[PDB]
Amino acid sequence: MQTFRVYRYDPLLQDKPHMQEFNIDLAQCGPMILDALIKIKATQDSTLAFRRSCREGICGSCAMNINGKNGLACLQYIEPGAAPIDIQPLPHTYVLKDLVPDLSNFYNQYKSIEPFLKRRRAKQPGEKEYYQSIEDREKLDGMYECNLCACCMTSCPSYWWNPEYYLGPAVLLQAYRWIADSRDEFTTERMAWINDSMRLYRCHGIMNCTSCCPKGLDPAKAIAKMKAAIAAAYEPGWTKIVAQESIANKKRESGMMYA
Amino acid sequence: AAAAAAGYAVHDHFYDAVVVGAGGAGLRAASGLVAHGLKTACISKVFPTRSHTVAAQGGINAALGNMTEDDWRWHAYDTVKGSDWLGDQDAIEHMCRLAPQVVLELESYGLPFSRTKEGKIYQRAFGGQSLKFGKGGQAYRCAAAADRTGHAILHTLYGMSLKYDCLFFIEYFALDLIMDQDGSCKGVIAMSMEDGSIHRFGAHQTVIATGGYGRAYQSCTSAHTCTGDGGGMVSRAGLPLQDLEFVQFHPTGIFPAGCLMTEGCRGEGGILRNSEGEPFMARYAPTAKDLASRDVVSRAMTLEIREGRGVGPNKDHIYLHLDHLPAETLRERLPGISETAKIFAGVDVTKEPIPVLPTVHYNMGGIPTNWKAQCLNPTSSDPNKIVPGLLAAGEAGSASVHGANRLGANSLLDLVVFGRTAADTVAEIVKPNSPPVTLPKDAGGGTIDRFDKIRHAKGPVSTADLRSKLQRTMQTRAPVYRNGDDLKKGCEEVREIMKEYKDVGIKDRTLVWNTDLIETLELENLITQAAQTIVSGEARKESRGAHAREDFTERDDKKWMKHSLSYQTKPHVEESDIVLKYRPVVDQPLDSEMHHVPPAKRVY
Ligand SMILES: *Cc1cc2c(cc1C)nc1c(=O)[nH]c(=O)nc-1n2C[C@H](O)[C@H](O)[C@H](O)COP(=O)(O)OP(=O)(O)OC[C@H]1O[C@@H](n2cnc3c(N)ncnc32)[C@H](O)[C@@H]1O
Ligand code: SF4
Ligand code: F3S
Ligand code: FES
Ligand SMILES: [K+]
Repeated sequence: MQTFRVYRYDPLLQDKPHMQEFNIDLAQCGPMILDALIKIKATQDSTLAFRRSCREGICGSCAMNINGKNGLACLQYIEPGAAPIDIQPLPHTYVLKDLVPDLSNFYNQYKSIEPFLKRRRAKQPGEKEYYQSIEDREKLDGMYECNLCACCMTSCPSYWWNPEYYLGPAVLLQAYRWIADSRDEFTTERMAWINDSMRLYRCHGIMNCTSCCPKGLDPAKAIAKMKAAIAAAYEPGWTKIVAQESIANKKRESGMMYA
Repeated sequence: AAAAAAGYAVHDHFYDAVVVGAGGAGLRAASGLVAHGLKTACISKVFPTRSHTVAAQGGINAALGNMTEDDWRWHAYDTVKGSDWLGDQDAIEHMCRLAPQVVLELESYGLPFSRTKEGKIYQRAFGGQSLKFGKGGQAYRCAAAADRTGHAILHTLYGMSLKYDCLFFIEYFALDLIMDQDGSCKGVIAMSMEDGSIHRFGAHQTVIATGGYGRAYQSCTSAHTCTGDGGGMVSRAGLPLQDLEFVQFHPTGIFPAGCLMTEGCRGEGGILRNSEGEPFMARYAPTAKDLASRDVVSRAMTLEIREGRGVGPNKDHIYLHLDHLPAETLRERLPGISETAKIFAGVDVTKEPIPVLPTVHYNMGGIPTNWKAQCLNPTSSDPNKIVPGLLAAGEAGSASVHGANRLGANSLLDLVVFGRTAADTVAEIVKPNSPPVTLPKDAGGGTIDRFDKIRHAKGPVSTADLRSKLQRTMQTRAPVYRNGDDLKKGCEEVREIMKEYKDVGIKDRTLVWNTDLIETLELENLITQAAQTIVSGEARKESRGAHAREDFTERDDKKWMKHSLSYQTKPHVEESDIVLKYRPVVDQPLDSEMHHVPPAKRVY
């Protein structure tokens, strides 16, 4: 009979958020935390709200804060004990309801890095796949598996303080993924844009992003590599490069973009 | 905008096209429509990257020829055989002839495919694929990206949609379609789960790119979000659904978690063994033991456990042995399976067998569609009659490319091909700039009333209890091996569960992220589709593809080579009956480039 304290907020009453304690028999519940939450909703309090889809850790929708550390509920294990298992929303996020965070800023920041392949020449008619060696494909190994759970984001003390100026670990790793993709031909443009004091150099190497990553990725290592590459490759003309690309995006629609 | 229907704040949007769904099929359709210069919106219940397409692992089939010599026509023959001559050969040709182009386009947008020694895309062996129209050997057509080919595709298609600047309405749950009196879809009526407002999207052409209804069974590989919402919308519009009896059980699903182990595991050397330690799959489908069609493998596994040669303390499952394969290949080609096993099963792939059992995975049925992805409302004289303003794509749609059994790595191909086709078809119908659609006067009235009636529902039964009842009945009354007696019992039970939805009650009465209400609206969709599945299956007195009746163990081409159309009599699930009609299968290929694959034996 484990005790599960869960954060609760009603967006309509707008009463101060509180932790409600539930008792669940682990014998009739699945090993993972998400199973306990589903059981609570099914049996005791159906009002409980939380995001969940894949159940196998791949969608990245069940990101929560369990006993202090961020994680995905579907991959997290229930750890029985006298101490209540405290489940709260993602740290320093606006709570839409109960355990459902507001990750709209995270989605916007990602759209900013323009995560789509860019090439100077359009695929000539009669052309097959763009060549990439096995070794080049190996470079993109630990970076293309990010499920956007947003745990590393909501674990960085620097994203807690400057959420609207710092891109955050996940977005920065994704930017390195596109700066490291041999097929992309806009390496300099991407590095010039990311070379900003607020966007990139707000990372102080806390390493909370790597510790909490549910997919076992290392966003901290990627940001360190991206900072070294930028420092070595900087040229006086980078600012003009950013401006020219901004002119190219003049007719784009209203949303975050390279500028 | 601003209106007030039945006390609810109703916003009005007037686009040229609306796409319900942001999964593989929906992201592709939207990018295509925007690329054609048409004003479009894309509604989704979840952030597009969290759709079930992300959980795909195997890959997409294309006759790229990177591993061995290949022809699309050979891929087309394999699909016809796999469909057990229930799929349309017109649509199969269109899909197979475009598979090379579609896959290369995805690479052109940055899809991180696995690579060969020459810098080309690596292709893996999958079940049901051959060369030289069956006279050759195993065909390596499944362009994979490690064990994460879905994550790759969905992320890349989202990037493409960002590049084209697609208007996305994220976390909006679609409720119904804004049908006209004449019988034409004029858009959709949705709700925002973040603001609580009702939105009436009005479009000239609507694309239903929802997923399947796999969460209607107790054990599934589907996501909790897979409730078949677009099928319910069509059924509540009075339009038909097709081939709902053909539910695919994937041979290998982790026991009892219900997770999916990629068919690529077997396609890279994995062997299924029993209590006797025998690779039993050689007895059934001898030429392709473990790489047989998913329906043959599943039936073989079920019979083996039934015969007593099952593994485990309860002798309830089967073992998949990947331990003999090289550790590097496991780490390189099957990187994701290993971790999932270590967690949900506690197995070390390199040293131990994985417990597996056949589990519901995909649904070959869906909205009837033609080869242009236009939804059909067949009539006795016009079996190909199309709903004027409606299109469908993805698992939600049933163009019958997959027929009675889907070949692995063909669904992700159907997402890209038919999403693209749907965008092309709308482009011809709706011009880039067009006068705005005239939403009918009482647009949403019924939907708002039902939403309010369900919002303020105070009946005895709970949504969760009713869902568990339905999931139990489907799992027990429509298993891998179906019998007519159980199918009849179940058909009575699902009808009772239908009239029990009138007693459902919810405790939360808010409109912002009211999961209780959303889940009850989803249960309505799940009930109607699950009902049509049982009714259609009991009515089919043959054994084709995934539908395996013990009473009738043989295919009946003479009297059962037909598509099965189900209709919900009344818009309310607690006031309706499931009527069944039939429409003929399209057997002639659309061009002469491919020949008609005559109906034949499917031994594998
Ligand atoms: C379940 C599955 C499927 C699968 C697979 C592995 C698993 C575990 N592996 C595959 C493979 O290796 N090779 C292959 O060819 N196919 C494989 N599949 C099949 C495929 O992934 C599924 O069939 C998939 O579901 C098809 O994609 P589709 O785009 O049609 O659907 P989706 O990914 O489930 O997303 C649908 C979207 O619609 C939204 N939605 C749902 N209801 C609504 C409402 N009411 N309003 C608005 N939007 C709605 C969903 O949120 C989702 O975004
Ligand atoms: S880096 Fe890790 S924690 Fe951050 S979004 Fe990607 S998978 Fe999630
Ligand atoms: S915790 Fe934050 S400061 Fe950098 S090392 Fe990780 S993104
Ligand atoms: S439910 Fe998908 S990551 Fe947990
Ligand atoms: K590059």
